[PDB]
Amino acid sequence: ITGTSTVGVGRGVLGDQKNINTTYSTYYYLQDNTRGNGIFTYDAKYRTTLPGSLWADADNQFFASYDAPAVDAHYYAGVTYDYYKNVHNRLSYDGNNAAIRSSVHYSQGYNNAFWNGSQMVYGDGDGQTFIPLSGGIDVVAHELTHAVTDYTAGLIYQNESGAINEAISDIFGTLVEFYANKNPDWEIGEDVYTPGISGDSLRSMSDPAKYGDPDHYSKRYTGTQDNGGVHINSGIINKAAYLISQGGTHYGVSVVGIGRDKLGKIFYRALTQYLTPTSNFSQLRAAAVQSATDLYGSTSQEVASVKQAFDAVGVK
Ligand SMILES: O=C(O)C[C@H](NC(=O)OCc1ccccc1)C(=O)O
Ligand SMILES: [Ca+2]
Ligand SMILES: [Ca+2]
Ligand SMILES: [Ca+2]
Ligand SMILES: [Ca+2]
Ligand SMILES: [Zn+2]
Repeated sequence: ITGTSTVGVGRGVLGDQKNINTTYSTYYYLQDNTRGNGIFTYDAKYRTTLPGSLWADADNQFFASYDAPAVDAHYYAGVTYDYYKNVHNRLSYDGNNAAIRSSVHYSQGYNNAFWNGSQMVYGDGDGQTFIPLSGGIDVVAHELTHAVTDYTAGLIYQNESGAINEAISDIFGTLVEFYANKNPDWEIGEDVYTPGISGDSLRSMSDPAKYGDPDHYSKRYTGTQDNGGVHINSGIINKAAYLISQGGTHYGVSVVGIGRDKLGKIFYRALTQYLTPTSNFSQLRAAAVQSATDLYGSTSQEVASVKQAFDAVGVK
């Protein structure tokens, strides 16, 4: 809508207070005019019709329990936007400042979040497996990164291409979490997963096997579940990314870590320049190697660590 840009205040899913960019026109709306063509957050009102209604509030204060997932969806979409802009010189997911839209309160007891081709969507969870999923910064960035991938490499959502797609979303979700510096880690979804269990998460990048996911190519899932294991075989690539950044010795192969900024630059370049819709793990290795070469030179430590990391997870 047309209106006046202002700043509201509210509480997120985890009870933290934060300011949010809003728009005033009779009501205060969750519409952030300060980033690209705008960031818009909607209420799906426990239904499955999308997007639902643009979030409207009477007093620009968002402290109701019902407000919390909208606050976080709105705020963390903003943070993710800032990450891609400030760190990668990318303007929104399409690179031309496309409007970012999110709906919360999707369905009832819905233990999921997704990117539907046009917008982000967050369930409230059932209160046992998940609390509202927009409460996790890595979750929000993971979803927005699907949009980025769709508009760039266009990796199809099956088999190894699909698993790369997932890993890219896990990689950048994590890098956004570190960028915001709010209890950052190499785990996925820990902030909103299983409120009755501390210390766990949906996935681990540092040790995927912790939650049943493969950390080596030899252990890859070859069946037909999960579109050929896109959420499973992503562990192989996640582990590789972790190793590139942090270093370590994995199945006897040692890797010198080059840090997360360089990890981000190498993978962002691979994603936006060399990956294709049907790229497999081997092609990803080649793309990451070419990216690191482009950025740091053929004989660099960066290139050598990329190679070591893929070697470590058995990807040639
Ligand atoms: O497969 C899909 O498209 C939906 C799936 N969604 C999903 O797993 O929701 C929970 C969650 C999301 C990100 C990080 C941790 C937990 C996905 O985005 O991969
Ligand atoms: Ca209010
Ligand atoms: Ca964390
Ligand atoms: Ca995390
Ligand atoms: Ca938990
Ligand atoms: Zn995903």
